[PDB]
Amino acid sequence: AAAAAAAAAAAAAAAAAAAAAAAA
Amino acid sequence: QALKKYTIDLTERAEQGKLDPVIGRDEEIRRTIQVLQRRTKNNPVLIGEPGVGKTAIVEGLAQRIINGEVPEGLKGRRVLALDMGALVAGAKYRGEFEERLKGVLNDLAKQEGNVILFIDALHTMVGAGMDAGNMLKPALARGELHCVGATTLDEYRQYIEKDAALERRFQKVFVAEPSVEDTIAILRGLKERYELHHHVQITDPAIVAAATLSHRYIADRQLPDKAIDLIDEAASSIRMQIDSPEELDRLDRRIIQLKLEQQALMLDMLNEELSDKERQYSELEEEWKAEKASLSGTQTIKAELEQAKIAIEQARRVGDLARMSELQYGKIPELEKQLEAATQLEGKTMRLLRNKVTDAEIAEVLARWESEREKLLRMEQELHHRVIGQNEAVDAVSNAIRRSRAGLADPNRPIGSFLFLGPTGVGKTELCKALANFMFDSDEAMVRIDMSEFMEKHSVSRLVGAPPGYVGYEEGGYLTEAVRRRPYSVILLDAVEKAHPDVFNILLQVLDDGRLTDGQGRTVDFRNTVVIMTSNLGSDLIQERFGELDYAHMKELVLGVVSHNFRPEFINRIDEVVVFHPLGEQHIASIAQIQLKRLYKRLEERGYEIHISDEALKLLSENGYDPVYGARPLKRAIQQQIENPLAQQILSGELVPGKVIRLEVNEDRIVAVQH
Amino acid sequence: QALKKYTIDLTERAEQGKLDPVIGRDEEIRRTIQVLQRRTKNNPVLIGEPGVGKTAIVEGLAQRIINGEVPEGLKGRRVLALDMGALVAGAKYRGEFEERLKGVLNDLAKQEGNVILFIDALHTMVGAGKADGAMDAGNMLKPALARGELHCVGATTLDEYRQYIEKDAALERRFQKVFVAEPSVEDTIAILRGLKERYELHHHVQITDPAIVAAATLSHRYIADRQLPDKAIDLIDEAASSIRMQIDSPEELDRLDRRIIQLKLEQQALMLDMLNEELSDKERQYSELEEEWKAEKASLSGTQTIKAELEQAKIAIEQARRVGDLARMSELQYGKIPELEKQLEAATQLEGKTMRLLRNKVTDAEIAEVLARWESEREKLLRMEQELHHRVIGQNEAVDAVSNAIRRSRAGLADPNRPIGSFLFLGPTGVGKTELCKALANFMFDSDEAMVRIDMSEFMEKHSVSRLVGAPPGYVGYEEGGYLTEAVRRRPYSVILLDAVEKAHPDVFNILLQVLDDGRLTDGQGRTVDFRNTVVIMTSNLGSDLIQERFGELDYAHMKELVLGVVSHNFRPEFINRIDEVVVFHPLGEQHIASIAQIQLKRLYKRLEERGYEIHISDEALKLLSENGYDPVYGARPLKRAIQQQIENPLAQQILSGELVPGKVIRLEVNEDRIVAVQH
Amino acid sequence: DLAKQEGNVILFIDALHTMVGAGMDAGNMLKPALARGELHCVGATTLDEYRQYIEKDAALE
Ligand SMILES: Nc1ncnc2c1ncn2[C@@H]1O[C@H](COP(=O)(O)OP(=O)(O)OP(O)(O)=S)[C@@H](O)[C@H]1O
Ligand SMILES: Nc1ncnc2c1ncn2[C@@H]1O[C@H](COP(=O)(O)OP(=O)(O)OP(O)(O)=S)[C@@H](O)[C@H]1O
Ligand SMILES: Nc1ncnc2c1ncn2[C@@H]1O[C@H](COP(=O)(O)OP(=O)(O)O)[C@@H](O)[C@H]1O
Repeated sequence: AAAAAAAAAAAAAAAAAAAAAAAA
Repeated sequence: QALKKYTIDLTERAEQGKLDPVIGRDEEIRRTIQVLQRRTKNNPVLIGEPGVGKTAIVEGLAQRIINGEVPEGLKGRRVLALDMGALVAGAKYRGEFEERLKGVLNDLAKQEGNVILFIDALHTMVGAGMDAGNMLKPALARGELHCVGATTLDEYRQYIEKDAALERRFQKVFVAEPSVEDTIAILRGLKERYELHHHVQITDPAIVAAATLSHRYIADRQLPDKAIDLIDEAASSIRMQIDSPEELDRLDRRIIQLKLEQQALMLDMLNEELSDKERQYSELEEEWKAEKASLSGTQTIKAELEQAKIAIEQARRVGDLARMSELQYGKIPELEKQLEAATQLEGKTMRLLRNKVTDAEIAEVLARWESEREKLLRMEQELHHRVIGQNEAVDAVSNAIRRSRAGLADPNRPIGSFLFLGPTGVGKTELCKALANFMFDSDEAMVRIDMSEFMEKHSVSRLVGAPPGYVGYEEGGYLTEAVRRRPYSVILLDAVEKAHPDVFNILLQVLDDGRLTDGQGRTVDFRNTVVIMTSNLGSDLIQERFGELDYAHMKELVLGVVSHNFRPEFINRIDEVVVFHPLGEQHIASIAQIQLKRLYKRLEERGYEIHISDEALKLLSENGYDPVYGARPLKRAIQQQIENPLAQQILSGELVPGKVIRLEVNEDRIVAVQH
Repeated sequence: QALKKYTIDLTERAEQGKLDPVIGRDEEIRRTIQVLQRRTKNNPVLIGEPGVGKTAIVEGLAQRIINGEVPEGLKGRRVLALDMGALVAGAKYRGEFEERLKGVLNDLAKQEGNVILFIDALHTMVGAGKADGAMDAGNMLKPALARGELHCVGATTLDEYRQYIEKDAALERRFQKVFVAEPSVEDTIAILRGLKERYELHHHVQITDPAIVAAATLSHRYIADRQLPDKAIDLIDEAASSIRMQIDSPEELDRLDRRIIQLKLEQQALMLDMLNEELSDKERQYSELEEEWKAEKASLSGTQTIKAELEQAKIAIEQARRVGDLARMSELQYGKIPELEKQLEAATQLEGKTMRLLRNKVTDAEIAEVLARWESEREKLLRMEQELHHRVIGQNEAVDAVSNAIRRSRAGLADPNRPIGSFLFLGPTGVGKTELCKALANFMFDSDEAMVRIDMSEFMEKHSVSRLVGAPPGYVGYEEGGYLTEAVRRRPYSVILLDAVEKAHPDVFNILLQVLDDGRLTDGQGRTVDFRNTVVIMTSNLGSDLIQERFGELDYAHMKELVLGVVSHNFRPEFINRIDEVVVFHPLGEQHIASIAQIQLKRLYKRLEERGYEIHISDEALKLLSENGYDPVYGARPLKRAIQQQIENPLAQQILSGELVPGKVIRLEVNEDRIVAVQH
Repeated sequence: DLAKQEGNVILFIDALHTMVGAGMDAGNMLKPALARGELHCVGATTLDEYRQYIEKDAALE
């Protein structure tokens, strides 16, 4: 019999940006 | 053996003849061979939009290797292709993509400088999780790998200018778009393969017509691919129509129904009628079998023709002497001439039917998924199908359209450049709609711009396009999205006189260049569209002086008025300013009649049979009529004074669908009757 | 054989008739076969919606194969279906599920395009088959893409094809966008008519075809997610099981059984009686109804068995059409079909004599019961006119005018290309305008939040169309969508208010004139949304000075005409003439004030009932609230704050003082300028 | 044993995602009896798993 081996499980998250006008 | 797990021996496939005998492109193939025999940076990339057959370019390179047209570094190599999606998709954990990737490199070093690699979706390999480019960095750099790219120019400038090792561990080889004639020769090379597969023949004028219509009525797909799809789907449709039949189904249902009737009746007559219909069905069936046997013989002799061509290519590779002249001079002309005997024989015998796919089948496949010039010959009649009066403007516009599609003037100058005057409401916009309709597609498949509004500098910044880093940016000007999403439409300019005169400069750049640079750095062309400018400056000049005054001198008079108004540079670039006179009271009455026609159409959509007094029509035409505005007050006044009391009486539970409903007059109004 | 392990032969099931007869779609199947016998791009995939007989398209193609309704190249072929979890049944090791898979591939190599497999959800089979030290089906059958042993068919949705299929090159150039269209009402009805008898077999009932078409009607009107024939199938079959439950009822049996066991308890206790006789009567009644119930059950049992016999006769004569027996055709037809139909109808009229407690024909009323568990014009008209008077008080001229406008709207004999609502509502503020919009939502759109409140008071500025509608970005109201057009893209079934049209601009009237003519409206983003399922309402206050002034001793029609002339002074008359009707809201003088203050008093009474209090108001206090609460300029708003102050501050002042006892009639007597609560 | 019971026993297993996987394991083993009709079970879930683990596999629809 064998054992339930542990994993590594690479995960990821993201970013927004932001653009900004000028008035004139 | 990940090569067995992930790669495709294309040399095996073309060695077994599985692949396209790809035609042309020899300069680019040669530059790829130049790149593939360097010492370092031994990797070409292929830059072109997908569907131009960069895959097929590598395929034809592999076929040349099968031929052995290569210099002395490539004789004996094995070209193998690979995806990145086959590697990314198995990434549960850390380090599972990359075991596959390194085992790939172990097989690559294991074959010891003998394998040429192909990888498409290079911009995919940028992002997988560092992830992918850095493990391939040494073998891309140290000559121990011969990667071949395939991607698009946008993805090149988006992805591949980021990692410098991703830049210079590849090399650009530009991939161009194939021409019209080269597509024709390509399909000529591809004709026999298709005719072998779909068991039928192909009209070659229908091939060049398919090329013409593929450029004409398709925007997205391009060559070779779109004509491939057209000819394949049309050949499949014809093969289905041959491999059925309909009259046999009608006769079979007829004979089994009369068989059940005669079985029920057991006066007769039905044994005789059944025997006649069975004889006719047997005749149609035997004709069907004779046609299928004829096409079977034609396809077998066509496949033997292709096998003779493959055999004479094998003789060109191996070098048998009498086999070359024997196979050529015997087998090619006699099999082609009895294939043409089968062609004229099946032109005789296919009745119920054809096998040679015509361009009407191409029209089916195309419009599902040809009287243009001759309709343009009757284009004035088309415009007066819907709009009454203003004959001269219709004539001049048709002159411009004939000059356009005949192509005499400067093609870098736009199609329609027309300033319009006079009082509105008579159907100027209706002329615009029907003009875009019977000219190209539709009434309101156009662009309308309210140039009454725009009077200042910021107004110009609106309709032109805001400069970057400012307010109105990321979806261009008012104009620019409107044309860039509409490659074939009509631009409308209402109240040109209200604008500040600087927008006329933008109009002049339109009329000269046709490409117009916005604030978003991209030029949106106008050369395949029509600009219509409209105004109302000499409205009363025409209203006071239309009576027995001509077209030309009154045009010149109001043209002088415009010269008092507008720029001499601007009126220089005008093709023609038409008059747009007020027509008459009876013609505007007739336009009201056509509004009654579409009204009665909508009543029939509800399902009512409603008629009218013609005196009631005269009272209608005298309700909202004004010379100052046109028929639009007449339109809305008639619409209100009909839709309110009539639907009032309908919701009063008076009108029944299917009665004589005569719109009789009141003393000043209109009542409906029920008879 | 590995083909015998975990593959689902559709041709075998259709040869056994196990698949259901699929009706129609012949253009789709024809164009599918067009895609089938191609040289390149040889694997079709049904792009559609979840639930639309896409599986049934494949199985109907297999039925055309068994019928021989196919071209000769498809003759002799094999339509199979491969299950995933069947292959993942007994295999988790290092290369055993994958060994089974590759053996299936070797059997595909054994047949060489003879078997034409089907596996739907290609994107699922590509981007979800995760395995540890082992592969998927996607990258193991991606060789079979470029090996020609795979003429397989797919099925997906419009979005996931684009996610996980269009991005790959090989998974592009082996595959064809075989779009499948949304079917009609009547074709769905025809499929229902074809498959009605199968359900009548399974569920022991009968089905009304008017109920079929009305079920299709209310399903297409009301049911959102479910599709065709999915919602029709589910309504029919769920109603069938409902009537089956009604078969396995009754209820007066339970009435009499509880009665007899109760009187049995009583008589067993009393061991005067009379209850022996009462028990004997009720037991005889119960036994009679019980035997009647069993007789009806036997009647339906024989009826359903002979119905199933009729369908088995149809199956047998179709087998005779496939095989070709001579006397069997005419024998089965002319004997078995008319006699079983006429004695099935004899049993049907026998039931319709004896169906006292039971039914078997699923009516449209049963479908309405299912749907309520899940007509229009005149009822909507009358109840609309009724519901006008409830929330909004008074304004009976406006009641009748908007009633006329809704009537001419839902008639649809006006311009249908105009939007539903085009309204200018003139009058002062306070006056139920927002309440009228919400009541219009409350009955036309049957809810509260079917509205989008936007005033045009904020849109005197030049950038009205940008923030309102959608623009070239750099703004805020772009990733939000916008103010108006993209909220209609959120809410296509709504009511639009436009307050303060006197605060306008040239890019207000023009956008509104495109609304008035079109309904579809050009945003910045380039995606017009129609407004012809929605109501557009404007309000102003321009001639409302005259409305506040001279509503007394003046009429409604001439006042409306004069204030329409005033709007023609303010606006361009070409703008204001595409509106359906411009109406006038009068100042709400006395009884409207008394009613709405009474509404707020009653909800106050309600919340203090939740506290536990019982309060009565004096009408003199109501008079002082009418004086203190209404102003000629604003109306309900000083009434709200006057109620607030002059009621709730002494009220809660004394309740928190512990002065008032729960359970007393708390009369709101008057002070000199205030209201006193007393305890009596 | 559930096959032996032959419609007599009616199953009810809520939190149906656990039947989708229970540590190959359970979804790939039961999903035959699901997609064969021998199972006569009853599900019960939160709306979250109905969006996530149910509508995604349209093979269970
Ligand atoms: N020189 C050529 N001779 C014949 N056909 C060609 C030639 N170049 C391209 N084509 C056709 O172009 C078609 C496009 O197919 P693909 O090779 O998939 O397209 P592509 O140009 O490789 O871009 P993608 O990314 O693969 S869609 C092929 O099927 C070829 O038949
Ligand atoms: N005839 C009426 N029937 C019922 N409540 C009324 C009537 N006239 C005014 N009201 C109330 O007066 C109060 C004032 O609040 P609002 O509804 O915001 O003002 P008004 O109805 O909306 O007019 P506007 O458009 O807001 S200026 C609300 O409680 C209204 O219900
Ligand atoms: N015209 C029709 N003929 C036969 N079956 C139909 C028809 N319309 C709908 N169906 C049924 O609808 C069900 C759903 O099929 P489908 O739309 O392929 O599922 P999904 O959308 O989940 O892929 C099928 O089982 C099929 O029996």
